[PDB]
Amino acid sequence: VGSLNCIVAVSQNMGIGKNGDLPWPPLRNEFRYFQRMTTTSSVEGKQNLVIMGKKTWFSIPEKNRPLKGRINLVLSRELKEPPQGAHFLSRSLDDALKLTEQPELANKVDMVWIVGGSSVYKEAMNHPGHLKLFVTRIMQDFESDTFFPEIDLEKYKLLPEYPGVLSDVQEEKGIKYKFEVYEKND
Ligand SMILES: NC(=O)C1=CN([C@@H]2O[C@H](COP(=O)(O)OP(=O)(O)OC[C@H]3O[C@@H](n4cnc5c(N)ncnc54)[C@H](OP(=O)(O)O)[C@@H]3O)[C@@H](O)[C@H]2O)C=CC1
Ligand SMILES: CCc1nc(N)nc(N)c1C#CCc1cccc(-c2cncnc2)c1
Ligand SMILES: [Cl-]
Ligand SMILES: [Cl-]
Ligand SMILES: [Cl-]
Ligand SMILES: [Cl-]
Ligand SMILES: [Cl-]
Ligand SMILES: [Mg+2]
Ligand SMILES: [Mg+2]
Ligand SMILES: [Mg+2]
Repeated sequence: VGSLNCIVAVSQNMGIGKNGDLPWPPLRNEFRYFQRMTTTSSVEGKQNLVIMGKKTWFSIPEKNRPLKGRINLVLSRELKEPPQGAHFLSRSLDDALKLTEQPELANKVDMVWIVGGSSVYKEAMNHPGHLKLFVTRIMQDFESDTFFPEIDLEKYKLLPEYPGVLSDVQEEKGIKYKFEVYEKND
């Protein structure tokens, strides 16, 4: 693996979570964007790998676990085996990436997508090498108990436009949001 992707939706006050769910009501097209980005693989015969924290895993409805069309990996320092339905378990992002180089996963994984939560994003965003951050800016404040840290512009640059990503402000259920893409190379 020579690149990593993070994907997140964040409120104006840096919120990503509230009481084990999203702080905002469901945005259907925003979710489909999340599906499309994480699921779409450019290589026939391979699937993308999604990496998530334990709480995020259990935030997904049982009937939708594991995430279809993707290899589901859960991070935990406490679990000794993957939770029911999950394909893999690792104690760290580095361990997870290494696992991709093992016989089981060799030639099976295309892109790697980190889908939260907070601590998973923090580790991933400091990981060396090329990294893209797909950040949906929900353009209003929402009550939250889980947050996304401000992006270090010393490392990351906001890309002005991007292929496959809409640039204009979007609106669903009266809520305005915008798709952003950040990138670092080192
Ligand atoms: N808006 C968005 O884009 C998203 C929102 N969310 C929301 O956020 C909330 C959940 O996120 P959050 O509270 O941050 O919880 P997490 O999903 O990050 O789960 C935390 C647990 O995951 C394990 N873990 C996390 N980071 C690491 C790491 N770096 N290395 C090894 N293990 C790790 C640890 O498990 P252990 O205790 O077993 O060691 C930790 O206790 C939910 O409400 C969810 O809806 C989540 C993803 C995206
Ligand atoms: C709409 C959620 C979203 N948008 C973007 N741009 N990035 C994200 N990381 C997220 C998110 C989230 C939480 C999450 C993570 C993984 C799976 C799911 C999920 C929730 N409900 C049904 N299927 C999957 C929910
Ligand atoms: Cl759509
Ligand atoms: Cl999905
Ligand atoms: Cl390819
Ligand atoms: Cl428009
Ligand atoms: Cl609307
Ligand atoms: Mg733009
Ligand atoms: Mg606009
Ligand atoms: Mg548009």
